[PDB]
Amino acid sequence: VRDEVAEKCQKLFLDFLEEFQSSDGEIKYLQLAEELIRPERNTLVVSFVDLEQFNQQLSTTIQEEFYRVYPYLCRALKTFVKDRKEIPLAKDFYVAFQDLPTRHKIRELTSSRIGLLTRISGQVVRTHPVHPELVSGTFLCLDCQTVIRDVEQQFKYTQPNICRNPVCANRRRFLLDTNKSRFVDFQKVRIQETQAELPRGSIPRSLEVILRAEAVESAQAGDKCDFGVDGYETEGIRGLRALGVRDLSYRLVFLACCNQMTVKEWEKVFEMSQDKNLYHNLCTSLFPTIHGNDEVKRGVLLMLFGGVPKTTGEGTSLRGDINVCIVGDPSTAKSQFLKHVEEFSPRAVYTSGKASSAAGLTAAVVRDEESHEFVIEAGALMLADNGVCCIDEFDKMDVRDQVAIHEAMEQQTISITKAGVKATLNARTSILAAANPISGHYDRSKSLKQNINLSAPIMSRFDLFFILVDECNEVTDYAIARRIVDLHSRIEESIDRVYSLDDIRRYLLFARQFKPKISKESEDFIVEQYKHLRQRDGSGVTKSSWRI
Amino acid sequence: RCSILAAANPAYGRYNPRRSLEQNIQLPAALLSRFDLLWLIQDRPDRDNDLRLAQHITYVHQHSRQPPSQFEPLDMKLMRRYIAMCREKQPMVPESLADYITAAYVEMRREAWASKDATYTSARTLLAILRLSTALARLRMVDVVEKEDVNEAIRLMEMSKDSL
Amino acid sequence: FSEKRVELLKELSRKPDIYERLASALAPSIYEHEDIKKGILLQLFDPGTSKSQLLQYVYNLVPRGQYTSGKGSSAVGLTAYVMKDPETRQLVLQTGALVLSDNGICCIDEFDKMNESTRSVLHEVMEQQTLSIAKAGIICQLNARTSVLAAANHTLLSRFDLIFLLLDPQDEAYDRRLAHHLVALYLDMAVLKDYIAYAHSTIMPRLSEEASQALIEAYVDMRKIGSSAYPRQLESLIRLAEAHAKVRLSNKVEAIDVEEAKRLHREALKQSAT
Repeated sequence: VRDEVAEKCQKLFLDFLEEFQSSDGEIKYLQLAEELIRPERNTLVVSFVDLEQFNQQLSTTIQEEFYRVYPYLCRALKTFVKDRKEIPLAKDFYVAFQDLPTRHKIRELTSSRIGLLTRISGQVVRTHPVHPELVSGTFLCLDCQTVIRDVEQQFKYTQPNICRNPVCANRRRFLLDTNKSRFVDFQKVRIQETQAELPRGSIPRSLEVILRAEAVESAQAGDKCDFGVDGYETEGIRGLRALGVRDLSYRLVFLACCNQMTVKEWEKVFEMSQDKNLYHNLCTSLFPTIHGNDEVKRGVLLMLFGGVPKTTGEGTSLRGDINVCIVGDPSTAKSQFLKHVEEFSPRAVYTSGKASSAAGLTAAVVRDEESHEFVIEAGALMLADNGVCCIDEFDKMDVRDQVAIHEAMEQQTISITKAGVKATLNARTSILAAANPISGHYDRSKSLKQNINLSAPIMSRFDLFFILVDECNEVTDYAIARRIVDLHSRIEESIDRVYSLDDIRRYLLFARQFKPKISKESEDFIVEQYKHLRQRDGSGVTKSSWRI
Repeated sequence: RCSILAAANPAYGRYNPRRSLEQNIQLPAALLSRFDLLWLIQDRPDRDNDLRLAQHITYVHQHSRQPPSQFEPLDMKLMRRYIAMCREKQPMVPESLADYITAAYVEMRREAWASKDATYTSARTLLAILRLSTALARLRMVDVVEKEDVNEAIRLMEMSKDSL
Repeated sequence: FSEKRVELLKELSRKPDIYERLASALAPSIYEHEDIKKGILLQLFDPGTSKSQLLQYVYNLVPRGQYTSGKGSSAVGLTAYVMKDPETRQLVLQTGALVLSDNGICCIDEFDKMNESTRSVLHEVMEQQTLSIAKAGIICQLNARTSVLAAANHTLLSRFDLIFLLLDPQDEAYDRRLAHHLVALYLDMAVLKDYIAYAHSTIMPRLSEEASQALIEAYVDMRKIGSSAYPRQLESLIRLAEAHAKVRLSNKVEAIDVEEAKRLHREALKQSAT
């Protein structure tokens, strides 16, 4: 008995358009109408606490019958105007509810659970262009029968088998119901499960998620949203077709839509934040395998800290990423073990250098009726969003890597363009790289040309530079190996873990809406002093890179 | 469990005396090295031998005396059957004969390696030597003293040796 | 059964020549220059010169494994082997041999015979200590805690774990023993069946204190070069040390039978200078 529930849900939603809170009247309704119509943004939300207090069974009815409430809420909701005047002006739009408080893991979302909803969580993989593919319509000739208001619905073609006209293949026909049709869109997005919530050997299963036009690019792609009879014919008439069953029936079909608790957290975290000189503690703990080079380890440690200024005065895009150049080994017994240290950090994605399948940069049409080998994803940086970028085999920048990396460095996005695709992104994360020379730093007597063994357009944009001269000093090398073996002596020497050091990072999360408004008097004093810094460089100090 | 017989065409030209292997033939020698026996025939301008063929080519299907050594013509079916009874005998090879041949192998290795020419041998020769006695020692049904097999086994290698 | 295995270990105590007997009884089909046998032992717990046949021993003992080679096996043979099922018309995420090679011994032949364009996949694995998955939609890493053994001939020579050179001793008498060995040959079953499984069940080595300073003695002699400790072989050296713990049931490792591995690397290292 769908009719009574279909009517009463619409009734209990429509009478709810006026709030008892926020004064009284249509002021809030007017604000909602203004926010909906004038910018055409189509964003609305309903408080679930009030919904449950009014009729908690309502959330259950929608939960168990989204498939039933979608089509009726499509048309009847249009009645927010309460006037026939504005109903022809708007053609179509969609709004929904947000902040659903109950979620399930994607992998466990079994077909036995059709009708629920979950958060759109993961990374976009294998993006798809927008098309208004077949939704509903009719193939039959108008002279034989008229168009019916109940046909197809799903991707299957016409169900009725009356007027056996098109059964013969010796006839071409093109009468398309282009005047009256519901053609909009549906797109496949291969959302991948969150790796952090996933164990080591995962191989996630990507669902078949369908996103509406309003859902198209409504957020940053690749990220989580974290804010009688005739003819004497008897029964038994055969003639079924099996061509339309193996396509959709074999996949998952659903639709998608886009306080003491704070105080308790504030108490424990903020007080322990008051501890001074925590960074000094990190150097020994976070870098167990370093001897000397206190300035070298310092730059990396500071690189961990974030904070990038945005554009609020409507000016130019300030670059806020960090590009550090380290002078080190002659590329023999690589100190690249320091990369492994970077692995000890949560809430980040670990780039595996550059030796990979490299699905990007050779993107092609992804509609070969089942799939395409290459996907639309420049994971070379995109995957590294909101984490750390680690590039190994940096000597692999001959042709293909050179073009990609500079463009990413320059614009902080990738503009892949294959005559069918063109878009820009925002990849806000650090880039950590180190390049080794052929055999060492010897420009004192040898020409710098062809010596430094780097590429100009990439080395130039690097933020930091260092001078590291290695000498055969037996005094310090002797005790180097003592610390190395210490890593295996956890039994008698281990640093006790009293508190998590990761809380500091979540402090910067709130920093985005807060304004620091650093005083100008403290700022310029360094700037004026910086003049002396550049002048002494040209007086004959040892040269390593003419950037300054 | 069969026996693999291979015939190799020469690659777009005849063997080059000036060019040694691993340069004139593009396929790696290691792949061919796995083969136990390699045979190639160079068509030398030996005019005396060439004289024989023209006379020899006529005789086939020219007369009924095909086994010229006064062999009775016999039934063609029986020729195969004579072979079968020989296989059913199942004779025994001598085990002590191995040690005597072993002493011979010591000299054979040194001279083969010291040449440092295109032809070369290795431990794979050991397989061939034991395999040689398989047909040679069964034929001689003496079971008292075995001496000639050592030279007979060698003589098979001598033709294989320096075959180029 | 239980008491019978115990008497086996105690019996060796009376014999004073057990030092050479244990090595000589295990894998006797392996040729001279038994420094390889020690390397095989560590792994266990003219090409094809007893080398292709060498792969048979591992393959027979552990059935889980695959053979692969260069110029003869494509990239799909190890990974990215995605294909459709012809009966059901649906894509399959096939994997390959390297992926399933974790927790096992890896058998790769003709390691240097790979082209410079290829061989990319192993290069990360040997330098990332894991096996990463490069697929359509899925990028992840499968643990690759195994070792690589072979023999072969831009500053990337460091990738190889081990490099060996085979020299001709110009000795025929070495060959003689193998020749007699085949004719001459023509309790061990119980060792292979239960001893291997039972020991692996709960026995777990621990790093003792006595072996700590032993590694220090390695780089001290190495200080003469360039006038060491920065090579990661030191970290590799202690990794292999766990083998000595299995032998003689001693949980401590000394300089004996450990410094010998240094000479094996020194022989291959010295020929590179002139």
